Amino acid sequence: TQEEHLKEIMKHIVKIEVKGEEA
Amino acid sequence: QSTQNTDSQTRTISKNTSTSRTHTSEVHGNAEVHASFFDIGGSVSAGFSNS
Repeated sequence: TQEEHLKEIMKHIVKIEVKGEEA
Repeated sequence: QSTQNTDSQTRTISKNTSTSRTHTSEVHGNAEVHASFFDIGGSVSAGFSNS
């Protein structure tokens, strides 16, 4: 599960982006 | 000499209508520099919006 934990830390290393509306 | 007095009552009933048509273009840019304890990233983005 060490590889899975490394993948989780890599995922944390980033932003889920933002929700922007240009209507 | 002469003096004149005048009264006037006006009722104006008016109609109006309209249409409009808008055509919108848009070109977005972006750059990004991320830094952590041991993780550094950079990102370049560009956007093309018609409307």
